[PDB]
Amino acid sequence: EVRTIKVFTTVDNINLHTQVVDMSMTYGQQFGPTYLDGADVTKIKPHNSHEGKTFYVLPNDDTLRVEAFEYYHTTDPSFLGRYMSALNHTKKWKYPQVNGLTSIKWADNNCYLATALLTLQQIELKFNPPALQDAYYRARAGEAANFCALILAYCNKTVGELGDVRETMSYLFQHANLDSCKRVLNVVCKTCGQQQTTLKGVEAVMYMGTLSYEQFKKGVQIPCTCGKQATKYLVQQESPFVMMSAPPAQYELKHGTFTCASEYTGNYQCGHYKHITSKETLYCIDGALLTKSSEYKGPITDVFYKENSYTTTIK
Ligand SMILES: O=Cc1ccc(O)cc1
Ligand SMILES: [Cl-]
Ligand SMILES: [Cl-]
Ligand SMILES: [Cl-]
Ligand SMILES: [Cl-]
Ligand SMILES: [Cl-]
Ligand SMILES: [Cl-]
Ligand SMILES: [Cl-]
Ligand SMILES: [Cl-]
Ligand SMILES: [K+]
Ligand SMILES: [K+]
Ligand SMILES: [Zn+2]
Repeated sequence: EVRTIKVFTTVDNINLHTQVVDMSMTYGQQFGPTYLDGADVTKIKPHNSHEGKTFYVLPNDDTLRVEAFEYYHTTDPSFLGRYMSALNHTKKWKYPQVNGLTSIKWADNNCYLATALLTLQQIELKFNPPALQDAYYRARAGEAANFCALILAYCNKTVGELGDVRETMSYLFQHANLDSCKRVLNVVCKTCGQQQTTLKGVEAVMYMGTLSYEQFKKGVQIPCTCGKQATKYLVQQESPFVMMSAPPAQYELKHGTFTCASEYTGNYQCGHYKHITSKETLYCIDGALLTKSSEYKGPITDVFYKENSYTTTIK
């Protein structure tokens, strides 16, 4: 007897594709790699309980290729497997509301993700892939498992791998509309003179070398190709926020002078991130953990600042 059930395949979990599957063959024999809300059913034969459910598959016809690219903005053939493999884990994570923000209870070295997710909720940023727009909306309401799985997939990180917040923010910014952001810098060398540079997009909102936005406006010392020390300072800035990053160092965070910041304790390959947010006082969010203080000092590695338009007075 040949038995069949009706199921739906998908790449974006919105547009469904009707399939009648033979229950005597695995999903893999019929669709290739097949996933049920994260679980790999490629080697499973259809159950009766599967009738009417949706399965993710690879984009193995033109319709699915277009649906997949329009939704995810990637054509990495390995994305689906990485996304599903992460989602199996992030579905089991907990997403507490901490001081009104969606956080992540610690698991699987996910501190860098919690700090990034907390940061996102405090800066103005619109994602370009509908997949991130949709999942981020749900993350803000507290159901962040799909968003975290997507971030892991876009960043090419596996669950358990310790990521870097700055790197993660860079990936997130690459998938956001920052076309309006503009930065103008001046570099002054006593030997070589002045050199002005204009940066746009992601490069206009990220800096590596100093944590202080004020010091960046005043001027920072950097090597010149002639061997001497040159001074670089901020000429103009058009963006809704800036990110200042630096190798972890003892740094003093003052209430009201910044938006939020990343603290990193440990060494290059192994450590722990914490998040500091400046509200009515200074709150330190460490996954599900929350403490408060009037002053904060610790190994800070990223600081976020609000911005709209800045123009130097340095002549
Ligand atoms: O390219 C991303 C992608 C995501 C889910 C799929 O089912 C297939 C492709
Ligand atoms: Cl089976
Ligand atoms: Cl709350
Ligand atoms: Cl968005
Ligand atoms: Cl969730
Ligand atoms: Cl990383
Ligand atoms: Cl994008
Ligand atoms: Cl950009
Ligand atoms: Cl600020
Ligand atoms: K962009
Ligand atoms: K662009
Ligand atoms: Zn020089």
